[PDB]
Amino acid sequence: PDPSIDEVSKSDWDALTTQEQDDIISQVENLSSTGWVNTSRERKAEAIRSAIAERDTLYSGNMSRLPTLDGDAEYFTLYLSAHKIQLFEGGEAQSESGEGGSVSYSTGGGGEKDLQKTRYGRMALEYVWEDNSIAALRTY
Amino acid sequence: PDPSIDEVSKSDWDALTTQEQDDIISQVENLSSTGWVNTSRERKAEAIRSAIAERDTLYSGNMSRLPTLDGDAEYFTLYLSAHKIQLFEGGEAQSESGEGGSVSYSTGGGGEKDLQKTRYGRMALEYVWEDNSIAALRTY
Amino acid sequence: PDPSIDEVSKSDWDALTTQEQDDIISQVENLSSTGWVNTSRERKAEAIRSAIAERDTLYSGNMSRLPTLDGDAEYFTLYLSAHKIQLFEGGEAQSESGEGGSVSYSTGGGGEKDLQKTRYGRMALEYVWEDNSIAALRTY
Amino acid sequence: PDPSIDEVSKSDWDALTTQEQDDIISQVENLSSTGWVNTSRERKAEAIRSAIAERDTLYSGNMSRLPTLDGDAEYFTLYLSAHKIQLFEGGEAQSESGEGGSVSYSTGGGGEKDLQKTRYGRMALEYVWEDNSIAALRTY
Amino acid sequence: PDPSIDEVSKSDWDALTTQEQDDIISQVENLSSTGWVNTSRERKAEAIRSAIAERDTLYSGNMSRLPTLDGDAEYFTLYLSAHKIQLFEGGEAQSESGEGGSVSYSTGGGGEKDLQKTRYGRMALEYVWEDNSIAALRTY
Amino acid sequence: PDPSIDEVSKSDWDALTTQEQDDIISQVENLSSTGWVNTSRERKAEAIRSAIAERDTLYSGNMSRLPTLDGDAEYFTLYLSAHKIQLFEGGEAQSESGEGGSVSYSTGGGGEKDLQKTRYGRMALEYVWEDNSIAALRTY
Amino acid sequence: PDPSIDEVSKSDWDALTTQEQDDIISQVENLSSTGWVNTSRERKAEAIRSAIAERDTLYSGNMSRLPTLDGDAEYFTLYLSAHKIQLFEGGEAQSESGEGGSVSYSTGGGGEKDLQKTRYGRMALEYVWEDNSIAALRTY
Amino acid sequence: NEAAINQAIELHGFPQRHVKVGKEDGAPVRDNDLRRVRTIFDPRTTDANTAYFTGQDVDVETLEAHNFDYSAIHEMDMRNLTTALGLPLEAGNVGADGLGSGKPAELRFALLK
Ligand SMILES: [Mg+2]
Ligand SMILES: [Mg+2]
Ligand SMILES: [Mg+2]
Ligand SMILES: [Mg+2]
Ligand SMILES: [Mg+2]
Repeated sequence: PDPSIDEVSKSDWDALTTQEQDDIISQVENLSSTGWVNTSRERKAEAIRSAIAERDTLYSGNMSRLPTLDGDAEYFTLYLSAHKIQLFEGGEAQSESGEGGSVSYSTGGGGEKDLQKTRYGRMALEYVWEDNSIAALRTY
Repeated sequence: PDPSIDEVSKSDWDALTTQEQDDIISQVENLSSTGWVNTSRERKAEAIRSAIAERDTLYSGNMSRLPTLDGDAEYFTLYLSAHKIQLFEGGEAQSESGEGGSVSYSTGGGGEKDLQKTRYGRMALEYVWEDNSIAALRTY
Repeated sequence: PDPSIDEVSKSDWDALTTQEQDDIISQVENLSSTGWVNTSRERKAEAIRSAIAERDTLYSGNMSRLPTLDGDAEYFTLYLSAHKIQLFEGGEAQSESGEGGSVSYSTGGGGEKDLQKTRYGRMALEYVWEDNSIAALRTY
Repeated sequence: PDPSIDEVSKSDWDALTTQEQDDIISQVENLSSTGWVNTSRERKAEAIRSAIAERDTLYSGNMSRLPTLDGDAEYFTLYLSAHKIQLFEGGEAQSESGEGGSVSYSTGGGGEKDLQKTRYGRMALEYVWEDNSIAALRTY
Repeated sequence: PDPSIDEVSKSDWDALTTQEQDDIISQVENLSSTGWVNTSRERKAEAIRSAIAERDTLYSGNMSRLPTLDGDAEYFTLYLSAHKIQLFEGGEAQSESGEGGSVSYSTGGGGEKDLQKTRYGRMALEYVWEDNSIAALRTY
Repeated sequence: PDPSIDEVSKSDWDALTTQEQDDIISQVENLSSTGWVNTSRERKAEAIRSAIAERDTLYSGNMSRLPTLDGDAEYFTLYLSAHKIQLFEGGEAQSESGEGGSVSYSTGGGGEKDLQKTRYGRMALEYVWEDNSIAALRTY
Repeated sequence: PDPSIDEVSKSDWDALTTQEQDDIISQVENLSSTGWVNTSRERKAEAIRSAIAERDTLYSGNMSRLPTLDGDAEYFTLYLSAHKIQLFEGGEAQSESGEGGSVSYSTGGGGEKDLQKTRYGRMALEYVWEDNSIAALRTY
Repeated sequence: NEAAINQAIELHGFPQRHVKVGKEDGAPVRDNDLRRVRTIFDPRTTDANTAYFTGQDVDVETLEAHNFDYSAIHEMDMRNLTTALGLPLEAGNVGADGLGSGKPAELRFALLK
């Protein structure tokens, strides 16, 4: 996209053209083979706007004078977006069964924090020190 | 590929021809018997671009002057790509069933972390000290 | 084969004739009763090329001036290749069921780490001190 | 056989006549009621060649002034061959079912290591101090 | 039999007439109500020859002044033979099911070491101090 | 029987008339409602001969200045025989099912050792200090 | 019965008339609502004869100045007889089913040792200090 | 005995440093890696106020000096040698309790005279 998802804050996202938003949405839709085609535009836009806001608030600033977001901020925001889109539908699929036949995914077995609950969450989690508390400070 | 996958960063990948990208994609498609043929080209391109960026951000630099990426950076980037593609398709298949019959793929529960959760992840994980903190440094 | 799998590195594999590669592929195909006949040549070639590169980078050199690859480098590279081929196909089946006829293959939990997760890996693992670190050095 | 399986190394096995190899193969096939008759000659030859090489590399030498292979080297090499053949067919059948009726073979989960995973492995294991680290050495 | 199974070593077994071998095989066949009638002569002969070789190498010599085989060497060799006629046919039946008619054989998990894995092993194990390590030696 | 089962060693059992053996076999067959009627005479004779030899070798002599076989040697040898006959028929039925209906025989997993594994074994086990190491000796 | 079961030893049981034995058998048959009517006289007689001999050998003498058999020796010998009879036909039924009827009998694990494993055994066990080792002795 | 003590003091009288690298059941370290670790924690270039910074997966263990009573071995050696040579133990620079006063002292000097 022309503006990248890491180049925009919440107020910037609201200031984008519909085309620039749709380009970013189209990038997020690459992260699933299903593309989430049965969820409407407004909900994917809300998830992205939320991911932007949550990055800028919960995953910003320094920790032992390292950035708290160590990985690529583009892909972090995309994975955080995909995580939110997934949670706008349900959990991870543990099992899916059709008119006939079935598949099951071993998507469980992780911890209890939100990011631990889904595949996109578990990817995003690596970009941000795995939520580890490595901060340090001193008297001067 | 003429430019192999370790010769390029995110901004280089975006500057390659479609032919150079498609040959790298073709190499990644060797890592599964199913080739991920029913996932579109752009989704595989996104996963590769993401793996390139993630390597250069999360799996770069040194620990006690050892490189953080000990194994071949080619096969590491391919495995990291294949891991992401598999997550775009919803993760591992633990079991499958239908009029073709049924199969179960001996996963167990596995580990909690993303690279532990899929076979391509687990192959990539050996290249990077199994994500351990071997780093050591001194006053001088 | 005339050039043996232990005599060739990644660059050498790319320099071999198609027949020399095919002889080595034919040797690898001996390690399964099925021969993996429904997986294409390119995928078996990629698995072998990867196993060669992975041997040379992750399973090379020394610890305490013992070789880190203690066993026969021929059979190590073959078992490492067979491990890779099997992982290009979902891994080991714990069970296979068809037209009523059914079987289960006693794999069990099988640990968590890469080489533990399939039979060919479990064989290859004995060649490399079971991934143990007998490494030792001293001041002089 | 005229040259017994304990009297030959990998290089010697490659030097044997077809009949000498076939006598040894015929002896290995005695270790199963099913004889592995559906598996082809090349696969049984590969498993034997591998067992010979693996004996000479991983199960040669000494632990204290003891041999690391305490039991009969003939039967050890045969059991190691049968272990390999069984893994080439996918390992232990824990259970089988069909229009012939059904059976379960009391394996449990078993151990984690390759020799622990099959009956031929568990037999071979007793010949080699059960893989225990019993060696001792002194300064002089 | 005329020569008893405890009176012959591996080279002696090979020196016997077919009748003397068949008398011993007939004695071993007394140890199952099925008589193992669907397994060929060569395989029963191989199991006995293996039991003889394994007795003479793994279950010979002294542990303190005491012999390492305390029980009747005849019945030890017979049970060790039966333990090897089983395992040439898969494990013990945990359960068997025919045309609706079904049975389960109360084995439990038994243990981990080969002799623990079948009733004939579990009997033979009692003769050889249960694989216990009661050996002792002094300085002089 | 005129010669009792406790009065005969292995050498004596071989010297008995067929009628004297048949009297003793008939007494053993009293230990089951089913009589082991569909198991042939040779198998019952072998089990008895083995039980006699096993008593005289593994369950003979002194454990402190008292016998290792505390209970009635007649009934001990009968229980040891019945145990062996039951093992020749595959062990304890945990469960049986068919057009007669279904039954389960309350065993649980039991112990690990041979005498622990069947009801006749457990009956024999009380005669022999429950296989405990209760012996004591002194300097003089 | 005219001679009571507690008043006779093994040699006395062999000296009784058929009617005196049958009176005692008739008393033992009172301990089950089924009367064990499908098990022959010889097997009920053998169980009683064994119980008499086992009482006189394993459950006789003293622990301190206490008798090792504290309860009524009549009912002890009867319960010990019933225990043996039940073990001559598979032991406790955990569950029984046929023609669509079903029942389960709350037996549970039932410990591990001989007398623990059936209801008659558990009744007998209370008569004999629950097999506890309460004997005490002193120097003089 | 003097040679044995002299060697034993070097081996066991001085504490020694044991750097253990990598996690238990973790990825295996090779000796080409240990070369780089040794280059950092080198006692040749370490100083009294040095500080070490690591991830959780590196440990600096100590071979603590495995103390033994070489003083008593010296006293025994001197006891044996002096009394073999017929000298008083005091001439070997070794003392004793109680024997330093009164005629219990004088007897050794009398024996020497
Ligand atoms: Mg590893
Ligand atoms: Mg990580
Ligand atoms: Mg091993
Ligand atoms: Mg008792
Ligand atoms: Mg025992």
